[PDB]
Amino acid sequence: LGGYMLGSAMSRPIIHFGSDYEDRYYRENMHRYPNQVYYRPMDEYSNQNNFVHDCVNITIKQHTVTTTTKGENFTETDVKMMERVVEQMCITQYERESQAYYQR
Repeated sequence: LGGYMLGSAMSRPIIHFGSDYEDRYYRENMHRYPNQVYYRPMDEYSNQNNFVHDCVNITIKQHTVTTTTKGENFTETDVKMMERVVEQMCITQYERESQAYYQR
């Protein structure tokens, strides 16, 4: 990283994968899942969808480095389940920061 920050910690979402097996599969592991998303302040860039797509990729990467360095390596399906959780939180943090963009 460098230049990034970490936003407010929020509720680890129950994504519905449409199989309650998968919902609960993440849900058992959800203690280890990320609790907050890495983000950046409102410089110039903002964007909706592509900024989330970056915030996702960063937070998953920083899992896949900083947590995987700990001998805790993910698999593709676990990464995708994280991507969803991180996306869900990040949609929210963006929307929240956009309320203070209006306050400027």
